[PDB]
Amino acid sequence: SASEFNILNDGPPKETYVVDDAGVLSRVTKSDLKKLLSDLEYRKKLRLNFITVRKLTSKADAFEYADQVLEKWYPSIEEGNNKGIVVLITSQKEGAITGGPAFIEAVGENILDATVSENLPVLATDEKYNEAVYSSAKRLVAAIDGQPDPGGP
Ligand SMILES: [Ca+2]
Repeated sequence: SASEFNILNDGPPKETYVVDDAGVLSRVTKSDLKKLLSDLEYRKKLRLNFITVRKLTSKADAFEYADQVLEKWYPSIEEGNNKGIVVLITSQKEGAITGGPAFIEAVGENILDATVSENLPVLATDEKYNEAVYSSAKRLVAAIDGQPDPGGP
């Protein structure tokens, strides 16, 4: 699809932290995500990007596309080690998270798994996409910072 291509082609969103290809997030929430994630990058040198896409036409699921994106945007470990990518497919209510080793170690599998099985699908199913993405960001940031887990919705 044009969406799947554009997301891969355009490269990582350096000034914004979010590629909202599905058009489901507001200007306010994208600004709030920029505030939260540019602060995480400043403090911890981890860059977390979020991508929304309405549906995947290649028969790839969300994790396969997230990994494809990580490898295309950051083609070496020097470039990808500290990077994380969260993908939300809005028609399917499915999310996935991947990233370089330093990012994955910082979050931990428990919170990676919890965010994709709780915040993302539950909130998107109720069409609360801004909350889905912002609550998932806050939860991943809390894990990276060793703060108490805010939990799922
Ligand atoms: Ca889309």
